This record gives sequence, structure tokens and C-alpha cells, in this order.
Amino acid sequence: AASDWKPGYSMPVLYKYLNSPMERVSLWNYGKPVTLPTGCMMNVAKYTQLCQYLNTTTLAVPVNMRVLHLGAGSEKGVAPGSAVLRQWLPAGTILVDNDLYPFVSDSVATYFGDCITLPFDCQWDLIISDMYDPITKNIGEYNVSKDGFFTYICHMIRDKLALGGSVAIKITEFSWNAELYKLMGYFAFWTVFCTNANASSSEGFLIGINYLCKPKVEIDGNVMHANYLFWRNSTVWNGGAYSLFDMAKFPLKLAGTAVINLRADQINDMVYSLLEKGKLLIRDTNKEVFVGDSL
Amino acid sequence: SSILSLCAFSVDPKKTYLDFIQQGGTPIANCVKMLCDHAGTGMAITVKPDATTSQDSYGGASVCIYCRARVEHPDVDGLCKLRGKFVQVPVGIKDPVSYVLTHDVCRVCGFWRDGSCSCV
Ligand SMILES: Nc1ncnc2c1ncn2[C@@H]1O[C@H](C[C@@H](N)CC[C@H](N)C(=O)O)[C@@H](O)[C@H]1O
Ligand SMILES: [Zn+2]
Ligand SMILES: [Zn+2]
Repeated sequence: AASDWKPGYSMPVLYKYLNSPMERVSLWNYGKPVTLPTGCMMNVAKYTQLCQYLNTTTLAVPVNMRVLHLGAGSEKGVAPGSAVLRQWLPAGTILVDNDLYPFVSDSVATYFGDCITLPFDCQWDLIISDMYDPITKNIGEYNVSKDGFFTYICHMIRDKLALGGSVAIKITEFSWNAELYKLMGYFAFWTVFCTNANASSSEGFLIGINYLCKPKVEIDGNVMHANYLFWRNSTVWNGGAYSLFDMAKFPLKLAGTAVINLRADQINDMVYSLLEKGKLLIRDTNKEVFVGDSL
Repeated sequence: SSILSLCAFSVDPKKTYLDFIQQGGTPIANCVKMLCDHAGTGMAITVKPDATTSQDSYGGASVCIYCRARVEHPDVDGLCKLRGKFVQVPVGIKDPVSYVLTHDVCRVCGFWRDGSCSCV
């Protein structure tokens, strides 16, 4: 099938407008009929396909970009997603990652512990989360909004994300947060992207591109997640990893992006159109210097 | 892992691992192999993946015995030369950690000193 050759699928806009009832997901494809290029870890394929999608957005990509990656550790003690991000991001990008448990990473800095205690107080240009807690989910008969590390993610969007910055947050059918969905209404563009490699999973990446700090649309988070599940329920994908054989354009190009420490009183009409194009990040401009960055 | 823990207990993690390989040990696993276009120049340790069709490219930290064993590197004042970069090895290889520990990077052309470097 031709659709197996794209990096994945993003939520059609019409689904974003529905009022779907909450229901269990049921995928037609649990037999996982996809092969991975020889020797290739699943999360390498997964993160690579995510970055392939992000290559098509108006991501703000300056010099000395600040990238925070939460939930970057694995049970084997390495960081496959952080390796992909390091490959993807322009040289000199400040990549900092985090996990509850010790692991070994190609980021310039790693912090072990609850993301809540992350000791860096700077504003970020891009936040990626793969945080996920299996079957410690809210018990009950109802799939309800979760408040774990999501509380921290929402706080980082509200206070620690530059205007013009973006996020990509892993969610699943049970691992989701209603406020996070509402905050996607504060970006120039938002969707949920599902990688072709992991098409057999309810996993999606909830993505906001170009933060505006003002509600551009009003989203009921509880309804929106149900809409996302309704979309997974009414589509059938083989899955696939063929896009992984097209790597010539993988690296994220510097976008023509400026960083300006603008005041809240200088955010006029032009600024906003610049933010929506990935041309402007609003935050303090100083190069954040980490001990482990080869400078 | 048992070998990584033996390495971290020992004064010379490199010797301990290489001796262990020579004695029938099974190689360190879960090295992070990247996807790339294999149109690279083929240098050993690079800012981004740089493999030719003759090479695999790995996340540097995952192929560093010192990183993997959680012990200090040989130069306590410096930074790991592998962490945060990408390591190219022959495409077959099953023991990338061994390969990294037993080859040297020419310091002017950047290729491995295993028949790829042409200097002097
Ligand atoms: N509050 C939390 N703070 C930091 N990390 C968390 C938290 N909750 C869950 N995690 C981590 O989320 C991770 C989920 C993993 N499946 C991530 C896989 C990893 N991203 C990879 O590249 O393979 C676990 O390593 C958790 O330790
Ligand atoms: Zn190291
Ligand atoms: Zn040379």
C-alpha cells in the first residue's frame, strides 16, 4: 500500500471538529506486519519518522536552539530517541534530556529523576516527551484525563516555552491529559502524528507548532482525545518503515529563525505572522552553556 | 549486565572487556544504530552520521565502554570523544564496542587507522 511509505499519519482536520463519545480503541492490525531495516531499534525508527514529519512543519530552528527531551531513557540504559534527535538537530543545538532512571545519552546534559525536579530554569524552543507509565493508569470504568508528568508538561508549555516554540508529546489511549489538548489551541497549528512503524499502537504524538501564548482555538480536551481515538478506530493502516530508506533530506535545516527578547508589550500583528511562519522565537537570547557541551 | 558491572569494578574497563571478548564473552548489546543515507565520506567519529555504503553509524555514547559502564573516562579533565557524536564501523560488525576500543582515529584526516587513513 502506498500509504505505508510516508513517515506516518496526522489527524485529519475534520476529526478535530467532532464531538465523539469516548470509546475503547480497537485496531484491525494487532499482528504487527512491519519489518524494520536491518538491525534497527523500534524507537530509532519511531523517532526518525517523527522527525520526518516535523521536517514538513514551520518549526522555528535558530542557531543555539534549546531542545528538551523528557522520558529519554530505556530499560537497556541507552537513549535511542536522543541519538535520533542529536542526528536530526543542527550542529550546536543544545539537547538536554531526562528520565526517572539512569541511562547513557548523546545529549549535552542528562538529568536523572522526576521531570518535576529538572534543575534548569531556562525557556525552551522545542520540548519532546516520550514519558509513559504502563498500567499504573487511573483505575475505574472510565478513560479519564491523567495528571502525572502531564501536569509538568502543561506547566512547561505555559511558562518555559519560547513564543514560536513547539512541542511533540507522546500520548496513548489511556495516557493523555485534557489540559494539554486545550493548550494545543494556543499554537499556530496542532495535530496528532502516528508513526507508520508503530501503527499497531494507540500511541500518537500530540504536536503543537509555533506557540502563540493566546488561545487561537478553544479545545475541550476531553472531547478532543475521544476524537483522536475515534479517528484511530475508523482507519486501518498496515504500518511500514519504507520512509526510512529516504534519508537524504533527514537533517533539520536552520530555518531562517531569529531570537529576540521582545517584551509582552511589543507583540504586534507583524510579530504574530512571524511566529506562525517559524521565523521568530521570543525568549532571552543568551547561549545556555552546559558543562558537557563541546563548545 | 554482568560484563559492564565487571568493567565498572575494574581499574581498566577496556582491558577487562577486551579480555572478556577474547575469552568467549558475548559482545555488548543495544548499541544504537542510526538510519542514514550512506552517502557519507567515511570518517571515524563525526558530528552527524557519515557512513558510506560500507559502514554502519552508531550513537557514540552507546558504543563507549566508559559511558556504558558508568565509570570515569581515562582523561578526567576532558569530555568523552564519542558521546554526542556518531561512530562509523564496518557494516557487518557485531561488536562495535570492541572495534572502537582497538582502532585509532588519525588526527589529521579523521578516518580510522585501519586502511582508510592515507596520511604520511
Ligand atoms: N515523571 C517522569 N519523569 C521522567 N521520566 C519519566 C517519568 N515518568 C515516566 N518516565 C520515563 O518515560 C520513559 C518511557 C520509555 N518508554 C521511553 C523510551 C525512550 N524514549 C527510548 O527512546 O527508548 C521511562 O523511561 C520513564 O522512566
Ligand atoms: Zn564515553
Ligand atoms: Zn590520516
